[PDB]
Amino acid sequence: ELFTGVVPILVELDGDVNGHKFSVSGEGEGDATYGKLTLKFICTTGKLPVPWPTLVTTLVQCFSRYPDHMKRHDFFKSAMPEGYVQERTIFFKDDGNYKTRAEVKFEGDTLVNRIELKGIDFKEDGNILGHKLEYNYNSHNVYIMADKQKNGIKVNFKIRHNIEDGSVQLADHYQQNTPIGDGPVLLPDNHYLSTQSALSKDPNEKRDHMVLLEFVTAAGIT
Amino acid sequence: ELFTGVVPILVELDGDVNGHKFSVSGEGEGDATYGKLTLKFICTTGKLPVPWPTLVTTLVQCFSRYPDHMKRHDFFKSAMPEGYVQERTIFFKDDGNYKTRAEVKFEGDTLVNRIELKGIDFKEDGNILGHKLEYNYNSHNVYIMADKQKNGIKVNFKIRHNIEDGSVQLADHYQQNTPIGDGPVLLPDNHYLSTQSALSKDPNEKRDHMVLLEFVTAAGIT
Repeated sequence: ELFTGVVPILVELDGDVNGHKFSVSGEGEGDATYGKLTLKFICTTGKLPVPWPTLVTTLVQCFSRYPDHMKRHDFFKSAMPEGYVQERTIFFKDDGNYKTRAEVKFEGDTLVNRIELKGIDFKEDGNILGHKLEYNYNSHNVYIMADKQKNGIKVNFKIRHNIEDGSVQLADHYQQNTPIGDGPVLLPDNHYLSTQSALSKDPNEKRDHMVLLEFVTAAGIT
Repeated sequence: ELFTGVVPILVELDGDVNGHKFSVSGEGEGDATYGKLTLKFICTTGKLPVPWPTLVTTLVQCFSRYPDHMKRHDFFKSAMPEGYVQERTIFFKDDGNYKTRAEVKFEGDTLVNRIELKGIDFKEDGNILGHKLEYNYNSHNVYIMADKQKNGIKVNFKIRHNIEDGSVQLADHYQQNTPIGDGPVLLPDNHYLSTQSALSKDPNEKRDHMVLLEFVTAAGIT
């Protein structure tokens, strides 16, 4: 019943990529019934030092639509409201890597995603710091498996970012989610989330920002 | 001033792929100010014989957001309200092809897209008739150039459809748009539309349908 209607979402990120510090604030709404998300982010420290598309996966999988027959595999919602911790190591092929740690939980009636990100070893002339990424996103499947020892799940997937010249920059994701609370949680059978994302800009917004629409549905179990 | 706010959209398609006839009805709204589209389609003849993603490009580029400095290259809107004719030959790599003809124009206050589609040479066991396509969409650039002789434009692009096994089915698009009215129109310099699309399902809808969200912005001119 926490995810029954539209839920307000607040996101906050503090990062450092190669010595450059920035912060991002975001606000939106989620509807797990449709598996839809609408979020708007603003770089609150000026201009974002890395391309916006690279932060999409870091900037709330509890909003996925789990079909009724897959209800018992919803680790994300089952960990609420105490929330869970999401950690990732994102490896950019032939470039650097982001290490992130986030706590996602309810604070009042709002679902909050608080993140700290550290990126290192990025090439000054690569696609990321060189800003050679198109402002768009492709569709990917997010694989999930239970990590029983940790009372959580382990997730893995690969994102393909389109580069301006027509090629593609791969970003390998290694994710780990563990609950914040001390009680039992729902450990899933292997399945994946079919995720799709669309980026745009609010034509009236003067600040550096990204408008994100995302649809996510679980699949893989019959 | 036709595209000043949210405009209602009505789409209608009659098709035949390899001898199988079907019809699709769709309704939605467009906002050229944001370059956003929300459409909902229903197969009115039962189950769609081909995968929904293959019909996305066929099922209204006048809704693209043209930045102010690119205003004079908007062939699409400049052809309204008399509308224009859009014709395509879509070649599915190692498979068959769709040939489509559509008239897009205003009928009252609604923007109508009426299409006839014919597909042939499809392989019974290929990705299309075999339905091996994931229900999702990637981001692509739609290239545009003027066809002065025809008082229209010529468009070309390639769509990459994700196949369930992890590979990709390419679909080559060759497009031609000519005005329906007899007056002057705006012929653009070469530019492209950055197009992004997201597909979902209305969990309450019993009929075979596709919910489509699409964002389009013109770029390529400085």
